[PDB]
Amino acid sequence: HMAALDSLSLFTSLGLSEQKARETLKNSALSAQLREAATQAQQTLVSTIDKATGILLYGLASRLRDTRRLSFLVSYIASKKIHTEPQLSAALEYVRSHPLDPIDTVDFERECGVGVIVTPEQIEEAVEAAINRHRPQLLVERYHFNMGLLMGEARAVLKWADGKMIKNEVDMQVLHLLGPKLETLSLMEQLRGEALKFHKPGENYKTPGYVVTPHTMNLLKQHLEITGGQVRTRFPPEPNGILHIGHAKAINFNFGYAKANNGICFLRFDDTNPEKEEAKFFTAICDMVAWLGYTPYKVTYASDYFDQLYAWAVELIRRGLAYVCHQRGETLPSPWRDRPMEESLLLFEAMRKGKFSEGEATLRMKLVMEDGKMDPVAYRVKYTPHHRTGDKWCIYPTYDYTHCLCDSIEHITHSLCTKARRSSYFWLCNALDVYCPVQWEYGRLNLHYAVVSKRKILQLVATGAVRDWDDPRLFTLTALRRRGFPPEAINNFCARVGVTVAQTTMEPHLLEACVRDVLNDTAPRAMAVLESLRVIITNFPADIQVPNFPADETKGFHQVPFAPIVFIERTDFKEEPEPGFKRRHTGYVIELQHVVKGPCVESLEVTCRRAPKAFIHWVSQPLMCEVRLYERLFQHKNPEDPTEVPGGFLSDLNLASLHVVDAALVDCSVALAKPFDKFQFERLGYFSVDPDSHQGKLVFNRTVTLKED
Repeated sequence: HMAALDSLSLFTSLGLSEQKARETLKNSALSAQLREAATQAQQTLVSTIDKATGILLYGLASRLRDTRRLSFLVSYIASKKIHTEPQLSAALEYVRSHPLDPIDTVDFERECGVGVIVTPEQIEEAVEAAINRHRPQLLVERYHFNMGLLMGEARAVLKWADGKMIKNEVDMQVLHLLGPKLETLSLMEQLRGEALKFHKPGENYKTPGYVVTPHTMNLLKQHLEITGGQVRTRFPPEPNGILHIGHAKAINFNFGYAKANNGICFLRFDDTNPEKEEAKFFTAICDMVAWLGYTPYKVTYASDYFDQLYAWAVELIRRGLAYVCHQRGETLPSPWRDRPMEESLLLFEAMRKGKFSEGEATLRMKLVMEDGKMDPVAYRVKYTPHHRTGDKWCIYPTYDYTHCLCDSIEHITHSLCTKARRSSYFWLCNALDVYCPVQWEYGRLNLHYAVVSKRKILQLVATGAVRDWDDPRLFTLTALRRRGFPPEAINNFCARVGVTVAQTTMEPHLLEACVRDVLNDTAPRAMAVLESLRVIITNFPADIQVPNFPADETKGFHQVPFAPIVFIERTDFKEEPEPGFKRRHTGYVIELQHVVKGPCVESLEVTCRRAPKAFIHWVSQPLMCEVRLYERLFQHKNPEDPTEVPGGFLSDLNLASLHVVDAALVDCSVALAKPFDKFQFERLGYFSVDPDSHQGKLVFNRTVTLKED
């Protein structure tokens, strides 16, 4: 096939510049082995040879002096067992070193790092390391610093990593530090930029609605100097907000899109409005971010940008596109929108110097919107002290104004939100000739039987309907963690639906379907029961082996008490042995050799057995501990917002609520357990160490059953 080419044609098809191919075909001997090397390779390779694989054969051909060994080494570069330059340079040694004719495969493979895989984190941290080690010098010489050292020290740690991959990590991490030089399926295949038809960075000008102004090209030029063409996303919650399961699509999209595309995601707190701080929720937001597996590249506040927003707001006024208004709240046309410009500067200053009462004056943009709204407000006057900038500001930018220009300041590439007013986004940035991000709207998400407004929720916790806001029948993220859901479950959940055109409301049992698939492989098994009666064998002989989990005993086994006086549930031989029942899950069938009674069924007696009625759960020498039982909080497992028109979202409080099993009987393995540990309690359900457990007192939470009707 390929062995049929003119060499100049053959060489270029292996990935050599035409320049270096003219070079090479002057070399009769090199050129000879390169054709022979490629011939062999092709015969193994089948699908025409990749260029990258070609540069490997070219090195091989041009350095192998042994040449008894060519047919050998080529086999290792056809199957891409050798596929990096230091691997190739490794084998080039091993073969120069051993002229021994028969070469050990395993000695060879191991000393070239064949099965050896190197990870982006591993390189990231190697470079990180080198940077820190030089940070002072780096900061001062800026781009004059010899970047060679970094790749050196980086290479020093990672013997078998791609040289280009290391450069690109260096190049990136340096630009972060220096700044600019001024001279279903799986989720991160689902979130590949290519699999969404989202623009490559810098190429905003290919998206629907994007306005190309006369600066847009020089603006995108500057943009790429700042960002190295990297994807940048942001996730912008309220510092006092309360994340629910909706926000899981938000988190997974924004951090995950960045992850799947080698990018970064800023946790940008929206603190434009001045409030007193409640650290309860604030830490719980960073926590929940963490909990689902994501780490913000940087954590930032909108208040960080107040100076910048104000400067830009002043430009708006000068540019005739914004004015100071004296209309109040609650759309009537404003008497002031054509007031002279110098009149607006004067008044915006006065606003800033705190000369107007809250709402006596406002800055608005001079504009009518796609949906008819006139002159949206940019700045409001607020005198409540602000948690970060203190009392420095008494005027504040509005949410719409802000997170559009914050995106621009942070040089966001993909600005992802929930449906909208996108031509009004674009308007602002083009108004100031600043860089202009691309906005994509994805579909909202709200589950049935779920009410999540922080006000509506702090209503329940302030009646006793729920214990606190991590109460396991709330669908807040912090509650589902407490309830017992594992992170991966929620992530895999969005990996079942999670596209843009959703606006899909969803039934709760559909998620717990995922929680089972995850706990059935991760949660270990122990025996216990709630309404537990005491029973005795006839007379056995005076510690059994309960495995890790049934479907594979390849983990371990926990010892569990084997002696007289074991316990079991109700829902058993209840004297009147009606139709539909059965006889243990370990030991014997325990011949029921004697029955008892009460005034009730006070207790029972049995007999041993060995070597078939059924198998139930049991606990010999058990531990005493609480187990909380939860039921779907609302009567209507559909919206409690009056689509049903119950005329009250608080009437729908379904008096089912929580059934407390007090200290009941449980196994021995569940003793070293710390909070947020998950278990399958044989033949009951899935339970999780509640945060209030400790060695002294143990408490558990019922996550979900093992099927439905």
